Amino acid sequence: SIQAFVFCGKGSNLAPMQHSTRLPKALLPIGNRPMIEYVLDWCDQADFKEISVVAPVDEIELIESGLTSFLNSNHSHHLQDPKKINFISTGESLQKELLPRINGDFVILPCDFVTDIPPQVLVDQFRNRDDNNLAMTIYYKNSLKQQQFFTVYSEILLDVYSQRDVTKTKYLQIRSHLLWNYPNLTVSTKLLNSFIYFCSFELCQLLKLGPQSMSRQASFKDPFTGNQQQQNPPTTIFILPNETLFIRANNLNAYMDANRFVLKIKS
Amino acid sequence: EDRLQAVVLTDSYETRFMPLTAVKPRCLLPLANVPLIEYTLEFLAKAGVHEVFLICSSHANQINDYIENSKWNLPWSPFKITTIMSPEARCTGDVMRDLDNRGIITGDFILVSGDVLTNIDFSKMLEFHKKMHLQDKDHISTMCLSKASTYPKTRTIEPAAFVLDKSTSRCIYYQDLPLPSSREKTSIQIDPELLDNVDEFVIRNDLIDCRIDICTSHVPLIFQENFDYQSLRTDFVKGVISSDILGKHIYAYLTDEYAVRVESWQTYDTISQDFLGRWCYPLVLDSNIQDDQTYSYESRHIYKEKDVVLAQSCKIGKCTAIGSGTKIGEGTKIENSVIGRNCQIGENIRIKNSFIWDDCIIGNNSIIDHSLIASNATLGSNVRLNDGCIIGFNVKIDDNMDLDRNTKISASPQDLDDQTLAVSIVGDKGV
Amino acid sequence: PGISSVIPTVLEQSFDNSSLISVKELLLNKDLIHPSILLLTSHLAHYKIVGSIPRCIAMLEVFQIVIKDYQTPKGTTLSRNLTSYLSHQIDLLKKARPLSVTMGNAIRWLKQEISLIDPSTPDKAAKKDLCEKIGQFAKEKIELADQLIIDNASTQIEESTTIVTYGSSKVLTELLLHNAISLKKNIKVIVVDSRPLFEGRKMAETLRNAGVNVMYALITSLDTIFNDVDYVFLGAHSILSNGFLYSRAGTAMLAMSAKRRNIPVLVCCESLKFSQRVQLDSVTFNELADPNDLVNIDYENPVERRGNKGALLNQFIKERKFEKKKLAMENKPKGNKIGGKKGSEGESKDASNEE
Repeated sequence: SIQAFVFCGKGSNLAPMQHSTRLPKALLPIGNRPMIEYVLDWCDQADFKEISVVAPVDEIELIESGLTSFLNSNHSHHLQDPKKINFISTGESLQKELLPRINGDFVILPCDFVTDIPPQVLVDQFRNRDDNNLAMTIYYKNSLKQQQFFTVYSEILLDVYSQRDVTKTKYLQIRSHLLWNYPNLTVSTKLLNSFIYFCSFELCQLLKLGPQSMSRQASFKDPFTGNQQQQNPPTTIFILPNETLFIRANNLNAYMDANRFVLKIKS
Repeated sequence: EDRLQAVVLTDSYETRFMPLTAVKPRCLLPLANVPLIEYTLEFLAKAGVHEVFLICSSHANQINDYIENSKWNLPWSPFKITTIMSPEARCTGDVMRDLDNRGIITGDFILVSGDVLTNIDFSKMLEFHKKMHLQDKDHISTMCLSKASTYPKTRTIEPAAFVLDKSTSRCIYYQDLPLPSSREKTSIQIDPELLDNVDEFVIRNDLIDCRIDICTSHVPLIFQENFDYQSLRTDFVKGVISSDILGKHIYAYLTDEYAVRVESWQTYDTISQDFLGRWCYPLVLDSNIQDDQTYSYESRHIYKEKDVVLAQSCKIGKCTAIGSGTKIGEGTKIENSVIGRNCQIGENIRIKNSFIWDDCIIGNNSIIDHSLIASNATLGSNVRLNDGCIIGFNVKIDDNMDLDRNTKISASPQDLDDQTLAVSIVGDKGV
Repeated sequence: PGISSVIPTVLEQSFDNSSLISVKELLLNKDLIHPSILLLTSHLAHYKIVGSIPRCIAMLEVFQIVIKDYQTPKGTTLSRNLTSYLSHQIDLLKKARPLSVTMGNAIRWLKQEISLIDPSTPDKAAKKDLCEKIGQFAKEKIELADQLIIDNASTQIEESTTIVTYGSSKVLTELLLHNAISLKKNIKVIVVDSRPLFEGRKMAETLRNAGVNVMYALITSLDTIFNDVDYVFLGAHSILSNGFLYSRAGTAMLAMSAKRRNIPVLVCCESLKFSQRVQLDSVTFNELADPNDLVNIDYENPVERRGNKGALLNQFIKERKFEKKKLAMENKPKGNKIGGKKGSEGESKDASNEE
């Protein structure tokens, strides 16, 4: 039932390296070490035998050559390149395509990863607390602005609001039904999602019927609200996401922060 | 640090209690057979007040006479009471300007709206107020808050949502919501002027209002300057936050222990049930504060004063209190209910979750359930009552009378059904 | 293979009869163990609800899942590596939490069933009949037998009565729930609780959810609540050969008071609960747990305080030792309600020979 998924793509946010056909986003040295090495090291620690890797239309054998040569791997990886992806579809269309391969509960983790955290304890929390989703938040730099806002419950630990300030209006707006239930709420500014996602089996029933997901963040975890109307047919446990806070440095790399990760390693 | 003066906001939440406050004042009403003011005064004495101020206008003569009879007119008292007489019925802002014109406020003063019973030690509060005042110069007032009963699903009258700092504990927003009683509004709009100055935003609705304030000498000067502000919470706090004077701060204090302000009837009922229980550890009936009180604790939360008379083969319940000079007849069931001093009770009477104040006579064969009775009022024979049925002063209900849910009875001999005189609108009678 | 030795806190000068250690957070194990076992061991290590009765029911269901998931190898037969795999399960269960008596009778039943079925019948035809038999076995010995205890107690309890209880016993929760709903009596239920586990708190919560007149109390205050009380029900764990009541923590104290204050003690029990191991004092074989559960300062299980206590290893002799399973003295209880209806604890082993 348990299996891990590695999500590979191509970067458009970065300035210089990625535009070349020979070099992909998966194979990039940051601190004299390859990027996908840390993903393989994590999966080896978490104890997973069934790992399947998804790939875009570009780089069909370059990822397969990187997994075989140099890299410790010692695991059977299933690399596939679907043709429905158009870049303008990113990952949700990839998720809707491959669904009969998954037998039970699945873990989604992108290729753009830097990790310095214990892996097994995140898996154990997913297994014990008995819910659909779990996400991780990590602090921004402290050594010598409008970004994004998360809401966290603290006693069971849950997630409610994750929407950014890009298309957000002049005023901060909250709904009453979503506040009256779960009355205590903590809003985070410094804490950021490092793309760690845990998922259950019962997600397979809804992905084939109703296409609603976007960017694997905006309308991925947001369908959870048992509020106001309640109209979408549920799979039978209340649809509820989770969150856990961490101190150590482990975050995403997509923008200008990639140069700061090199400064973090060399110390 | 010593010398502290206090101002008490009375004549503030009148007619919020609908059938009462007709002849006698708001704060005269007993919680546990003892006036609401007495609780507040006990809180003042435990805090360490040297000078007391009171705001009386409506039924002011009865208040002044009660202070004359009080334990604080006597020379040994740590505080002396001086009453402020104002025009009949005015907002809190109008009284603030009146007091600033008179000019008695020195340094740090105290303001309490309504009557609050709490077991929370105030010495800690004063220290943390002073520590935060030494942090920066332009700092104003202090607010008290306590943790709610997990979910406030039964609490509808106080829907106050608070946005607070994790580091400095500064309030950001105040909002009222109709939500569960009236499903109409959902939206709450917040000002984005204080986003990166705070960073650690914490939004909570799970906090109970207290309306107890430690205030600086700035406050009465601001009230006279900005005379548009009528309220002290809804418009004032929000006005202070939203860049009226830049660099000015207001406190929000979190406390784990019990602190609930009285405002409504069903809130009053919960506080009273909390007092009968051992929620307020120091504030218990057996300790006796009014001096005339001679209450003694009995196991299973049963309170009895001295000179309690009871008939044989009678069953008493849980969380009950009975006053002094009280007589009870046979076949009586008293469960989760307060009965006042000098109250004569007939026979075959079943009481559950109800309320009876001082000097009340009840007729034989009557069932009373979750319903309140005021002082010097008599109940007849064959009386059946339901939940939330509040009966006014001196109301004589005659023999054979049935009243349904929420049937409020007037205390003055206006618009609502049932009055003070014999057979109250079951056959047209009443002035 | 597993983690063994190296234990928190002192070895202790007094009381060192049992193991005080074990795996909470999963690190270094065999990659063949069925995850439903791994879930139950992680459950029982920090469990708040279970107390003797429910532990076996879960253990049976987990076994039923394993057999349903079991596919017979082409080389090795059914009775080849199964019993070794089961021995690995029990050893992992032992590492997490010492087993109950009812668990032992289940294992003994299962090992009897392995020997009964010979490797000659087809695989899918075998396991289909096996799980059906286990289901019927669990129906009889637990669910139906429980219902028999219910009705036996129903005749015994008088109309409009006060009952004081202790623990988190499944049989008694259902007993009192039956009294409140089906029979409709004036049952005043008082619940007592200890420090390591808020078992009674959970019971009272569930009784409140039914809508019962519930008082909730502690061991410290008893000579006040008693002076009221009629029948006292105790959550059985195991009754031994002699007729000693091996049960949870604050049980014997209550048993003593009730014997002293006239109206006695009653115990509901299962026919699977009886053992043949015998003892006379609490020291003999105790279910010891780590003082990590006693670190917290009052109120709830997770509070996390910067309090007064914190050190155990570095402190020069500070044994904060608590026990879980105690022994009530023989004479003090009076009634036992089982599969075979009734019988005093003086009789005890009239079920073990009856089988």
